[PDB]
Amino acid sequence: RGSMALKRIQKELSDLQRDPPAHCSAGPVGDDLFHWQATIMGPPDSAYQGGVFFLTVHFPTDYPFKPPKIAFTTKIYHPNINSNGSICLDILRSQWSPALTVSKVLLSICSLLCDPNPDDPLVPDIAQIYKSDKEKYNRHAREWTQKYAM
Repeated sequence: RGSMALKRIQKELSDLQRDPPAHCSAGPVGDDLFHWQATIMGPPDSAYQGGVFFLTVHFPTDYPFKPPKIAFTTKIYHPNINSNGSICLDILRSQWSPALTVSKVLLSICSLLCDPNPDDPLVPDIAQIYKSDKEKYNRHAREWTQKYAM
């Protein structure tokens, strides 16, 4: 990182809360500005509402040029996310730009939770249930939300 990605982080933080998401939160864990942690609240009108999800954000030494290493610590019944919390979002590498911020990624996942990507499964069966029948999908998620995110 040198001192640049590092300042990039500071900027990412000082600006992160100038206008706080009132729903999500992220920041450096302990004395490591390259090791962050975040918390997302299930959008009130989504299957994951009322739940608290923990995320671990790892900043690449070459940031902001490369995307941040983030994982879902809290169990979540989502087709684009698996048993180890790995998240597969387009902007995480396939369509990522230095411009985008960690904040951005938050809202991205926030909407991703609401509107998932079925043909892009990380877990085929949960992606198949969504597509074939969301009515059932939107329950499992609730069951998991209060059993893993309460």
